[PDB]
Amino acid sequence: FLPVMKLFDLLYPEKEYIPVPDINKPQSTHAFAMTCIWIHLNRKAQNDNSKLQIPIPHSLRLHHEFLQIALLCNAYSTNSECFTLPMGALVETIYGNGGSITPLPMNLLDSLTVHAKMSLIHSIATRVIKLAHAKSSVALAPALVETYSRLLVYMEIESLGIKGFISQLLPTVFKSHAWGILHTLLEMFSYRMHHIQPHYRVQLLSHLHTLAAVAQTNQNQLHLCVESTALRLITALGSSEVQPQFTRFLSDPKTVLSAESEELNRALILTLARATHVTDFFTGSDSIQGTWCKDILQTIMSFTPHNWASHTLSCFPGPLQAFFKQNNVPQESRFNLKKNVEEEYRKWKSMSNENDIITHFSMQGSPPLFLCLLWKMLLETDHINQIGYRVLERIGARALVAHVRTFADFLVYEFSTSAGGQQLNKCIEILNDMVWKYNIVTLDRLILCLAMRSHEGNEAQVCYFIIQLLLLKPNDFRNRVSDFVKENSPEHWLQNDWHTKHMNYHKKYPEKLYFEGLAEQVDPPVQIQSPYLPIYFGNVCLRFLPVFDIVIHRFLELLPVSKSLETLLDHLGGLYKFHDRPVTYLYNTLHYYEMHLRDRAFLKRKLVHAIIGSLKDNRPQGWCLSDTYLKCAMNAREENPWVPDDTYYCRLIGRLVDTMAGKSPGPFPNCDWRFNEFPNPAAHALHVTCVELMALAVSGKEVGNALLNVVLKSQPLVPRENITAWMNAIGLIITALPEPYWIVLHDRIVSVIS
Amino acid sequence: VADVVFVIEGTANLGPYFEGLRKHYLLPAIEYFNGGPPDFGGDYGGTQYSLVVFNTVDCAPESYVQCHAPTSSAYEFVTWLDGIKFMSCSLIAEGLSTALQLFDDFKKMREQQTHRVCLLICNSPPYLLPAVESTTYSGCTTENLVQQIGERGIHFSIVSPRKLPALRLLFEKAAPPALLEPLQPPTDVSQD
Repeated sequence: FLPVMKLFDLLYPEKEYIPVPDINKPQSTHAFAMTCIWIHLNRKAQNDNSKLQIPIPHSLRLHHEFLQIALLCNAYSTNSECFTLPMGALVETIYGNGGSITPLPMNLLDSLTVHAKMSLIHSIATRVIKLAHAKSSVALAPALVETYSRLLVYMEIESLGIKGFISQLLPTVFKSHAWGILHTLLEMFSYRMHHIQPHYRVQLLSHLHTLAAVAQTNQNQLHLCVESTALRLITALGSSEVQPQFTRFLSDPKTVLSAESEELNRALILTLARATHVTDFFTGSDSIQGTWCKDILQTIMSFTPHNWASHTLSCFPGPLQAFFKQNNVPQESRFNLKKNVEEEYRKWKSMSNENDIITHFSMQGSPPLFLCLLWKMLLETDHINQIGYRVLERIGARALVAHVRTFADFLVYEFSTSAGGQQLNKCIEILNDMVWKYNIVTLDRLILCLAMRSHEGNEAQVCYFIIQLLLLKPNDFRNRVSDFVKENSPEHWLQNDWHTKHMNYHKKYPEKLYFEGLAEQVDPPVQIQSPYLPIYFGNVCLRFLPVFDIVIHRFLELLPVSKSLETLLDHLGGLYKFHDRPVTYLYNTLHYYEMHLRDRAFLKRKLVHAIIGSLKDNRPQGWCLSDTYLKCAMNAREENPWVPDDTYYCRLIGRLVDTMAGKSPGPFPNCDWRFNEFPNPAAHALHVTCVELMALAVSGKEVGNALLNVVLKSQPLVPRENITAWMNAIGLIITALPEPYWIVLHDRIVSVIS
Repeated sequence: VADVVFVIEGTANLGPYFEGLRKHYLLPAIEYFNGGPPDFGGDYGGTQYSLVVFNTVDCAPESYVQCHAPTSSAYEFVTWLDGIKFMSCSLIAEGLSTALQLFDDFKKMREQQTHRVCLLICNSPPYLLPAVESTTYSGCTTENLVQQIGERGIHFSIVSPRKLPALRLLFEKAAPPALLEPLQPPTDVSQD
């Protein structure tokens, strides 16, 4: 650096005085960089014990001692002997003077953290390991971990270091409960960090799966966070990762991915089936490349979910598991149904006079044997009797999955008995009314439970209404989700009072989660069950998006669901402001429906405005032309928006090609190409191409003709000096459109020209 | 600060002897102003100086100056000291007048009033009729030295070689003592 420093001092300080004090309270690192590199060269010379330690600072002695302020916090601490006093430039917590036991909300990055990266690397590591040595002796006071969560570049450059740290912490499952590592980070890691390296995230998935399996987890009653994080991360990775990264998971699925997470496995295979469409990974061959999926099929048939038994298994290139049709055994051959009904009747009659015996009777759980009795209890005005509650919370920690499975099956079977409407009045008056307070399931596992049987062809005509009342079931708690709109969206990146905000929120409204709303004779408050609660139930959206996907893309035969989903989005708009991936969300909805979309498009003509309407619930100031298109497409949509589509095409391809030096990358992209899905402006091209005109018969042929008119015909706006870039952009677009669009193009080209 | 300048003229008089003179007086002194010969940082720090070595007028009908040394970063100076060619009277008056004019323009431009100091050594016996012929200055070698000494108390000392010619006596015409007192068999003192 000696000659580099010499040349820099020559070039930059090209004058005869000491000008430019350059206070620059907003940002002065660039200005004081000369002083910092001077100090660093002097420190290096002193460490080398030679070159007279670069003496005579007479030239810039003014800037050299400008330190004697947040802006003046130019930390040269990294060298040595500056970790006590100069570290105090950043205000730490107060431990000497005297849930919500932590003042001093977190600091913002752009202010000062934008530069100070080389110093703060593993300071908190010592703290977390010192805590992990003995135990979590006290409720964690440091909430500054929020800032630590907003640190991507550190692991991005020191992946080896964090990997070694994780490997050294791994024995904490034998050391102390493996508790002090997971709940500290997992929720912010899943919330504050959305984009991450695929190999890294799949290794983290494997590690969390292994930790969930071993050691013992039955004591972690709030482990639902782990499941939510796993399902939210596994959905955000299935775009273009499987085919390149197969070599990175050759053996990891072969060892452990199906220990206990059956629901997670089903969601994974659903995401896989969704991905397979893009881009023809299995369409070419039949079973040559099927070796990658045969092992997964074997692992899932080891527990055999997804047993449609070749009824509507159409969203696949070739259904291979379709051979195993006899594993369904639906409702136990329709005959054991009445037998288990009489069995649970007899068990209730015995339970009338076996209170001291039902404890030793409910050993092994027996999920599809006993839990069906729950319909009889709470029908007698909260007949809990607290006899089995403790035994349940003690034993069913794992079997709760099958328990709620059987419970959902039984309840849907009981409600299906309407069959015509003669019960609907009884439902409205008593049945749906009593189920409100206070259901313990809290809509956790109902998704796959419903998907297993309600989507079956057997009684779809009534399972439809079952689903319909299910989505309309929330009418007392949905108000909280409604008013929760102006709580996260106002403050999601510009944190100023989020700490106290969520503190007050999770303090005032809720009272408890594990106990019931009844106050017994003695009530010791002792509020301690609150380790970490930054988000109370906003997280449910990341799981609900797959639900809304599977309820539309899979359930589409009946149209009145359109009237339901529009109200659903009108109510969950504020909840939708966490991510936007419409490409995988809409592309798969046209895998084989183009020949018949007319039926679906008759309502999609409104669903397009519904989807873009829900998308309007976002204020980043990132769109200034789609709204103009909307304005030009608000009256008589069957006349106007065909012709000027060429104009929109030229505009969007100009925005694309101008990614380098023009003025288009101005007010459109901003703030800060970190979490708004910008690894590349690529997806911003395909953003609207599909949703443009799916309302009318525009797709199929007219779309392709319009896309090609800018080629064979000299468009007025098209300039003849940059054709190549424009053709490149058109290719970029068309590579991301459904099959028929880019299929008919070939035929049209070879049609008459040749 | 330590803004000192070095001027020599005995190149034509004694070439090989100049090498030993350097390695005995200037090269050790160069380490007093540098952390070690490498490069090194050099800029407008006040401590910069000049390097003036030329020849006599007899074998010079078309060339007298080829100097280029704004700062030299305290390295290029000692670098070209060794890498210099060589070649009665000495004509050192012209070099002395040019160095005087240079010191004057420095004091008039490089102010901060600045306690200017300088040292001059010349083994060749100097004698010439012309003095400057380039500026207001006009006179002789004796006039030049009494001007450089008496008019302004420019700190100057002369540590001549162990050999002594018939010039030291005449060089005592300056009211400020030449201060040849530092004559000791011990090695070159850093700063007496």
